[PDB]
Amino acid sequence: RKISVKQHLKIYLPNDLMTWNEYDKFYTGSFQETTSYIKFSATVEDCCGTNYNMDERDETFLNEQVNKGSSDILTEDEFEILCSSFEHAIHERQPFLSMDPESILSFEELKPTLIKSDMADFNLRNQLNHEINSHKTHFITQFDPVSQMNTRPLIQLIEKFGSKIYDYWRERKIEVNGYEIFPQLKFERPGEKEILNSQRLRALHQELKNAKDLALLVAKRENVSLNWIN
Amino acid sequence: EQEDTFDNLQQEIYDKETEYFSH
Amino acid sequence: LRSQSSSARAGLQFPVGRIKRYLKRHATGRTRVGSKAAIYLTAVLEYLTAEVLELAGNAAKDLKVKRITPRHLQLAIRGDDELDSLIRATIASGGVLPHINKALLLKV
Amino acid sequence: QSSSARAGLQFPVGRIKRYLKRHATGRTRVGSKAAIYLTAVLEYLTAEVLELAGNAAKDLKVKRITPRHLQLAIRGDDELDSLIRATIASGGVLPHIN
Amino acid sequence: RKETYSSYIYKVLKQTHPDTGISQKSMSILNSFVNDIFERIATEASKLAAYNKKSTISAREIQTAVRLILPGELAKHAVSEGTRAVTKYSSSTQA
Amino acid sequence: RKETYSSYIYKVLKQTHPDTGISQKSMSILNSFVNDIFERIATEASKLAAYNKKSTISAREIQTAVRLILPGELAKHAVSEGTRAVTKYSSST
Amino acid sequence: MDPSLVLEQTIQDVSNLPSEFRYLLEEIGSNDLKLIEEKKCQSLQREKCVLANTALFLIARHLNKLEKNIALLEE
Amino acid sequence: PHRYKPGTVALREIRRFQKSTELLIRKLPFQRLVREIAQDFKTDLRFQSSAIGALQESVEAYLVSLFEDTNLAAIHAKRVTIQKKDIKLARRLRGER
Amino acid sequence: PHRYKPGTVALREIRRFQKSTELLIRKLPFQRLVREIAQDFKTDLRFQSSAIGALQESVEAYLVSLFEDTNLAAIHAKRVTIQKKDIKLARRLRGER
Amino acid sequence: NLNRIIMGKYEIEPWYFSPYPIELTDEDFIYIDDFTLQYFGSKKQYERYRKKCTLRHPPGNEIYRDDYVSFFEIDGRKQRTWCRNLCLLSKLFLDHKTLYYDVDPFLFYCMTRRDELGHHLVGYFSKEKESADGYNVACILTLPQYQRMGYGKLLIEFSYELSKKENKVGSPEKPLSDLGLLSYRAYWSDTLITLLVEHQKEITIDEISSMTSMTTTDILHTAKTLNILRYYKGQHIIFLNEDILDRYNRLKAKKRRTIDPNRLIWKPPVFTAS
Amino acid sequence: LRDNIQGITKPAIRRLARRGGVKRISGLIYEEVRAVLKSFLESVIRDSVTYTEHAKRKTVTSLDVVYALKRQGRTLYGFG
Amino acid sequence: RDNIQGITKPAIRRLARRGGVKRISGLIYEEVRAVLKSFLESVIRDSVTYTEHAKRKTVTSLDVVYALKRQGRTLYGFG
DNA sequence: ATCAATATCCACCTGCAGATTCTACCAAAAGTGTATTTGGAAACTGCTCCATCAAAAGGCATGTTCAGCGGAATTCCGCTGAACATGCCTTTTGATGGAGCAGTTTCCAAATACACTTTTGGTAGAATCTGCAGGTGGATATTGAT
DNA sequence: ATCAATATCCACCTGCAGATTCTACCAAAAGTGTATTTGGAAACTGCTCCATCAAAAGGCATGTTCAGCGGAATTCCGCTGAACATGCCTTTTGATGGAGCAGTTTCCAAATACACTTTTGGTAGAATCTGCAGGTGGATATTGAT
Repeated sequence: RKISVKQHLKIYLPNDLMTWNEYDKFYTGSFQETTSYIKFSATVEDCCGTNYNMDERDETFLNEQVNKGSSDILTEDEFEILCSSFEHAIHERQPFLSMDPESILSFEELKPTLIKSDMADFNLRNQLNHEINSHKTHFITQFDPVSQMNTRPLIQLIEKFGSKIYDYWRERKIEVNGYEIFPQLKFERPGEKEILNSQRLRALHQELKNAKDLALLVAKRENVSLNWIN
Repeated sequence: EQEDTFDNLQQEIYDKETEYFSH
Repeated sequence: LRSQSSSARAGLQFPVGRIKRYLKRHATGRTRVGSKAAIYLTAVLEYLTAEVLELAGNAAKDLKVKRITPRHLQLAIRGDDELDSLIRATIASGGVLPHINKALLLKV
Repeated sequence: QSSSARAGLQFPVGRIKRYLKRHATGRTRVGSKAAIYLTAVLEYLTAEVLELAGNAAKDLKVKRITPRHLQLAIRGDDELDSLIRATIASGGVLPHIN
Repeated sequence: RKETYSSYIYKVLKQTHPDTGISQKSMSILNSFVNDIFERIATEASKLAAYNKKSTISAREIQTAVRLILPGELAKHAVSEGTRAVTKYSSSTQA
Repeated sequence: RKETYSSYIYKVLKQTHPDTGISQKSMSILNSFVNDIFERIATEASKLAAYNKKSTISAREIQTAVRLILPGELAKHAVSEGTRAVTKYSSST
Repeated sequence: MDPSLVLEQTIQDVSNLPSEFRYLLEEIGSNDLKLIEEKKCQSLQREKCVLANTALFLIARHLNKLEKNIALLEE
Repeated sequence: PHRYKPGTVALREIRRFQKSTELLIRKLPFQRLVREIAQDFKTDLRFQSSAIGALQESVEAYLVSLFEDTNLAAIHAKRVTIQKKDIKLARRLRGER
Repeated sequence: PHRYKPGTVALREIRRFQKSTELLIRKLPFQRLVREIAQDFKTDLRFQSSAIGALQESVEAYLVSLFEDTNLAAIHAKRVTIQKKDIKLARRLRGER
Repeated sequence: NLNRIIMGKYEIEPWYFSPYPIELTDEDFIYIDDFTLQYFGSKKQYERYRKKCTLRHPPGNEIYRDDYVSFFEIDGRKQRTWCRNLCLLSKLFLDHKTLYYDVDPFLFYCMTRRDELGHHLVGYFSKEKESADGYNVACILTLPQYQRMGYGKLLIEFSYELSKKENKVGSPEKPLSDLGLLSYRAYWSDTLITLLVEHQKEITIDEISSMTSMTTTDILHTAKTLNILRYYKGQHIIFLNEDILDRYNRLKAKKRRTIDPNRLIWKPPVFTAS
Repeated sequence: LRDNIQGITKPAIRRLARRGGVKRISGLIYEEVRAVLKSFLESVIRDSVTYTEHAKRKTVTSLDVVYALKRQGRTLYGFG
Repeated sequence: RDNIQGITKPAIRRLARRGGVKRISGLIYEEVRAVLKSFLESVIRDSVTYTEHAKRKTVTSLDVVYALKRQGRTLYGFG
């Protein structure tokens, strides 16, 4: 017995002898398609953004227990926006909270820090929104859903009611020992389940800000069109 | 007054598009 | 079955001591292994079993139960790896393999 | 005194006798059959050696590079067949135009 | 007075295919085949043991002989069956 | 320990036109030259005396091996010089 | 840390930044031709100014780390 | 008084002489030629019958090898004719001198 | 600029490389080539530099022999240039196996 | 098996066991999405995430969009989180992979079905930046969310024109699982019959392995499963067996949805880091 | 691990062919002369690595190349 | 005596007809006799040397199959 | 037929590494004579096997004719040598660094070598059995006349 | 196109060479048993020589370009081979008369093996000499456009 090799021939003919139902209020909206196929280059954390949600356990003290006679309309969006802000904001100025959430630090020395915060430069737009002068509106993306033409920003609730948001935030970090309430993953380690600069690339700044000053007047070549309508 | 900004920027595209994107 | 063998302990059909003596008569050096020339017994057994397996491949071309020389070339020339291990050899009364070069035939 | 000059050559009879002993398979050879043999390689070396006095009047190269060995070992056309097994190391080719 | 391999070829053929004949022209073909390939692989093993500075031809030099002198795939078949038979020769037990 | 035919080749060169000089890469290729022709006539002589059913690797088998190992005219003056050398050796006892 | 790798990450995200630059401005110019024959009455200019407002956002997010490599290596 | 296409029964003798395997060159002229080339080395070279048959077989093998060689050379020349120089290049590149 | 007849500096460089004894293929890419053709037969094994020169010399000799006999086939086929059918005729007629 | 995976419309108790519950040995359900497929055992984190939905195509470039499906290419270094999210999805369905590093180096090719509601990423296979085995398929999975339709075969149709443009031959790895064991041999066989119903002249084993780019150690072993390889008639003979006579007719009278080798917006990428 | 395409060595095929006696080249022979080169290389390299494998040595000598080319039918000459 | 012209035209026609050629030239006969006679002297010389070294005044099959082996055109079946 | 820039030959010349021609030494094998086997030289015959002469038949010699096939012209155009100008991997060239060689020493499998002995594979040949090469009748494959 | 016209293939009597086998006898070995020296596994240990490593200089690699010319093609023009048919020289296939191949003996010249002495062929130390690579500056081939 052997295995065949190259060069050989071919002789064909000559004579040898459970469809789920409650999905309708989850996935809404339509989505167009273009004759050019999609090209995309962004991350999925920027497609979600505010990386915390608060469950049924603590919305029931915020939605129907705060709003008895609360003068400011304290809605559930900033109940998720502002709470997720200092979930972040405590951790970049204290990265060692894990072994002791009995070391839950106080706002009375956090009180200038998170007010001037720029959360991994979260407000990267408003200084450049100066150049497009779209402060009549705000900045809207396709990376932003249809529920943010009515939202309200951060600082003018922290001294108002944001003194009473980190209060309930603390006590369920000690039962989970200093992590997110639906905890992060098995992230601790991949363990168990359960002179060349000098000559050519010295113009790499110049390579791409040719488009950045291009970007606003090609955003103004349509911002001559949404003031055309007014 | 909605269009007196439309009548000067449109050449800054071509003055820039023939600056780097047309060598 | 028995305590005596003819060095049949290789699954072989060849003589061990005969090609032991025939390796001994090339005698450039001085010493040849006796217990491990058996790999050379079954070396000759390997490519000779394959050469005669090829003869049963073409004994049934023509319902011909013996084996002859011109269609022993026909098997040795159509196995490619046995071709160049025999390409220096000319099988006597062998004929040639039929290959009309295709650029000659123009259907005329 | 030595056996090398007693057959009238320069190659050693006694060394190359031992070489054939280590290259043997019939176990036995006369010392006299080295004498025909030692001058065969003497003849076959000297025949190549004296014909690389090839062009040495018009280039006067009193040494020889290895193409000086090659660029007449092919012109000695009977010796082309006996060295057709060989590829001369850094030898070049003969000047020839089709 | 002469020694040949012809009955060994014959018993190889009849143990492969029990009813097939051989013309003695082809018997001389195969005998010349095995004798020549013997001489080739024996002079290869002899010169390899010569310039490798050893004094005994053993299984490793005849294994590298069957490797070097055969083309590839049937050389692999040959070294496999060769190791098979040379470990079946070493298996010397009571039964 | 080393082994080479090199000084033998030097006295070959002085036996012919002596004023010249071998380069030590051409000396290596002359060494491989005489080594290769030694190998060829040695294996042919051993094979000839092998299948002609003798034991003594004799002189006339070297004569016939050198008559069939070389091309014609250099073979005939080579065999002439070789017989002259073996006669001038055998003539002295 | 080194110039051989700071050109690395900035050239494969701007290997496909000219993908979207050859994709995203072309689709903004795909539907605006209907607004010449608009002569959807109040909302179809709203969508195209959103997904070209993203045309200057995704190119903007590379920039915040882009200039600090120029400074923190040459210091 | 009828004949087929002139030039296509060459295919017929192609097929019928490749299907067969007998020796082609006739034995008595080949014996005379091998004795003619034997006489001018040494007189009275007695011969063996199977020896001269082996000579015939080796002759047939060498000549048919050179013939498929010059076939391939001439058909490389974009030409169905084999000439002198087809055999010349076949021999010169085959390795003979 | 002054430029010769197209064809004659080819003759000049033919003459220069007929006189030349230079090693033609550069040492470093051919050395990395023999590295990368040896490592699939056996993982990392050391090379001696003279062995690299030996492979170099053998490959250059075989390539120039193949170019000489494909030139002879090319002038046989009534052309002054070479193409794939020339090198294929050269390889088949030389008998690589 | 742990707390049946409800997603989209199809509910799945999984085929395999537990790469997932380090903090989840407590719940009764797990919710999965389509584009992010962000794992959400709780409900309130999941329905608020659908009011945080922005992504309506998986994060990469497209290379196909036929009448029925579309194909992507999403690299594991440029997406950290999302590529490891669907590492969870197949490992609940196929246990013959490794979590042994939090998987960076390789490229995902993943496939959905077009809906105006949105695409739904309905199968993938990984692809590493190296050729040791040839590696043209690393870890394929049609998923039982939507399994019962033969477009999971079309992933193997999609598998080989990758190897056509990349010009290096390849085969998937050695841990073959049973759902792919039947699937791999059906495409190896039915491509062999296509280049023999064409090509009226002789065929070498090099240019079956170059015209279709199945490796020779596979394509000879799949010719012997077809029993199309018999010797003893003057060569190794190809020899029509009369089940061919309906089987070229099977894809010419009962034609299938296929791919094309020309509609590929893809260049083989050049790599600096390793 | 240099398993990369440096089988694209160099168009000094128009230097080796000029060492040959050939005039103009007409292109496209570069790929198949590299194919001839690769076949020749692996044919010699297999024999050399069998020699150094039988030697129980992890280097090849010049002697191994000379011996491999000696069996091959084309003997490199005056190198060892 | 002179009998290299004995190897006739239909014999060499058939011998080229096995080789697969089609169009025999009218004067290829002379050089095919020449290459025939050349191969004949190249085999008859070493046959004579083997039968002359063996002291044997007849030429067997074995010495010419040995001489044919050494030239490189070995024959199987007759030795 | 002619200009004229491009590149060659040759004498004279400067460096420098390569050859060579020693002595020390040195030691490892070649040459000397002895003694025993032993195979080669040679003389002898036994007898196959190789030389050579007479009938049928068959392929071979030589026409005559027909004609596709070399082979030469002319043309047109893809493609290919020759160049500019620029990068880029190569070529040194230290220069260091580490890791398989090649030893010396080393204590055991193992092939060799002797005598013995019992099959055993060579061959002779005869039986007898027949597979196959040789001849015959006939379906039919492939292709020429008009 | 539709038959003619062979000639390919196929199925089938038949007359032997021709495997072939089985006995059968047997000269020549193969497997065994057991002393017996030695080649070899390999183990440790310098250290040579390769493997990277890198830094500047720099000849050559490689597009991009053009001009023109040498290769694929069509047509035709003349002829050298293929192909019957008639004749036939030569061979194939059959028969008898002598030499050297093979084999078996004898004896002596030559080769193996050994213990010896002494020079040869080798470094390496390298001093020493100097011929070749490469340089360079006048007369001398040598080709494209006019």
